[PDB]
Formats: sequence, structure tokens, C-alpha cells
Amino acid sequence: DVPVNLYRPNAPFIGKVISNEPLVKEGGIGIVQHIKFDLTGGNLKYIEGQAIGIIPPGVDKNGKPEKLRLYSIASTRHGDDVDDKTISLCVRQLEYKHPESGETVYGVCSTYLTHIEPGSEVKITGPVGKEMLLPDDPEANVIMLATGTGIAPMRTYLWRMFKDAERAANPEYQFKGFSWLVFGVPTTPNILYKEELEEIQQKYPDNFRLTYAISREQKNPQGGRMYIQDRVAEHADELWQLIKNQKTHTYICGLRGMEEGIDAALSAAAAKEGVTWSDYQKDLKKAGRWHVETY
Ligand SMILES: Cc1cc2nc3c(=O)[nH]c(=O)nc-3n(C[C@H](O)[C@H](O)[C@H](O)COP(=O)(O)OP(=O)(O)OC[C@H]3O[C@@H](n4cnc5c(N)ncnc54)[C@H](O)[C@@H]3O)c2cc1C
Repeated sequence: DVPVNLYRPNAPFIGKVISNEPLVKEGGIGIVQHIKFDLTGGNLKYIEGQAIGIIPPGVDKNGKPEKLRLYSIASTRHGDDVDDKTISLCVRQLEYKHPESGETVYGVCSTYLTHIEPGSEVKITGPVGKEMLLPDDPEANVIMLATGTGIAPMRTYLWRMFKDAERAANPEYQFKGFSWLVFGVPTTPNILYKEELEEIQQKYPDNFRLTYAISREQKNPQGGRMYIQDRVAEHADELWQLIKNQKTHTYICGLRGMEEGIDAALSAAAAKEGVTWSDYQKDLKKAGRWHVETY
């Protein structure tokens, strides 16, 4: 039922780039691009919260062909134009430095993708992943804890839940639960999909809450830069209260490192009711209600 490995790296789908648009506004840190690919002429289907592989061209330092890199799908199953013809990615150019040795090093696949031109052919594999799936239940609650490109699966959920065209195309999923995105990025210009996220919150103030942790613009109560873990601490009791609902799912996505602080905050909240968060969490994970994809 869930589409998986319709294309594999030995015989990838050759998609065509339709558009490659910047998500980091002036004054932001780094480069994150929204890249849409044409899937017509193949049968790649996918659902929300899945990933695809991109095989970049070229060889590594050892002369070996480059392997795929996985990217969380950033579009719903219908694609951004709700036509079932495309797939989108949210790709950060990886960069870091020296010495070490450099200075700046640019990641192979992410640079390729971030600079890719419309009309270019791309090797796509997948889809993959069954750990970040959105429940069919329209009354589920969905907590979304995202940093940077970790917004990607969250966009697939929120678009499916809240886009007019999605609602029109998905008679079986008219979302009436509560969704809460806590989104950590370093600056306001770095708030990926800011305008649309804020449009959703304005249109659905009872069904979507949007909370930001903007490290360069906000301080936590300890005077440190504000990170997602700080907003989770700040709202730990509320989040815990929501988590206790049998229908609540939580999704965490982003670069590795945010889980520890999130657990500490929820651990303290749950301990107040004599619950050991780490055990309760094990049970949530087993039930498929605790979804993590960090990289
Ligand atoms: C399930 C999944 C979903 C993902 N979703 C997304 C997504 O939606 N958007 C996105 O942009 N990426 C996503 N990623 C990451 C993506 O797959 C690539 O790993 C990333 O784009 C960098 O790949 P690259 O080919 O550009 O870098 P590569 O050329 O592969 O270089 C990566 C190497 O950089 C080295 N390195 C050294 N120092 C550092 C440092 N300080 N910081 C980082 N690396 C360092 C490490 O050796 C690392 O292996 C996801 C990964 C997974 C597994």
C-alpha cells in the first residue's frame, strides 16, 4: 500500500528539474532551495513524510561513482501544483571548513542540487521510508519539531492538511485535529516557507500553532540563543499534555542533536505525573506515534 522503491539506484528514474527557487531570504545564513522535479514519463508515486534519493554526477576522491543521498520529500503526494506530476525537495547547500583543510568545503550532492538548472535531468530513487508517515485519522494531533531542512516532511503534512487545493483533492482527509510546528532556524530570513506557514496559521488558528526558535534574534531565559529545545522546554507541559492523547503523533526532523534537549524537557514534564518519559516514549515509538528522522 505504501509506495516504496519504485526506483532503485541501479535503475533510477530520470526526472527533469522544473524549478529551483531560494528559500533563504536576503540576510539569511546559507542556501536552501526548493527544487521541483517532473515525474511524468515514469511511475514514481509517494506519500507524505517519505524521502527520495538523488544520485549526483561525478566520482568521489577515490574515483568511485557517487552514491545517492536521501532527501525528505517536501511536497505532498500530489506535488506542489496538486497535479500528481511532480515532487519537491528542500535542499540545504552543505558547507563547512578548516583547518581541517579548505577553507570552505561544499557537499557534493547538495551543491549539485542547489545550483541545478531547470531542464536538467536528475537521477531519482525511491521513495523510501515508513517512519515519518502521517496518520489517516483526520482528528489526530500532530506535533512537528523541525530545524532547518527538517521542515521538509512537515511541509508535506501541513500542505496536505491545510492547502485549499489539497483539501479539495483529498475528500477522505479533512483535517480537524490540532497541529503544532515548532521550527528552529537561525534568522527570520531563514524561516523556510515562512509566508505559507503563516498563511496557514492565520487561516486555521484553532488547528495550527506555529512557534519559532530564532537563534540570532531571540534569547532563551538563560540568556542563550533560542533553539528548538528551548521552545520545547518553554512549552513542555502543553506538549506533554498533548502527547498523552492516544491520537497524538510527534515528528522530529532535522540535523542530529535536538533530541536530547527535547527529551530532557518532556522528561521533566512527564515526571510531574509520575511518568518516566523514556519508557512512555519507547511505547509511543512501538505504537508508531513517535517519529524521528534526523541526519
Ligand atoms: C533520511 C534523510 C533525509 C534527509 N533530508 C534532507 C533534506 O530534506 N534536506 C537536506 O538538505 N539534506 C537532507 N539530508 C542530508 C542529505 O542526505 C545529505 O547528507 C546532505 O545533503 C549533504 O550531502 P552532500 O552530498 O552535499 O555532502 P557530501 O559530499 O556527502 O559530504 C558529507 C560529509 O561532510 C563531512 N563533514 C565534515 N565536517 C562536517 C561538518 N562540520 N558538517 C557536516 N558535514 C561534515 C562528513 O564526512 C559527511 O559525511 C537527509 C538525510 C537523510 C539520511
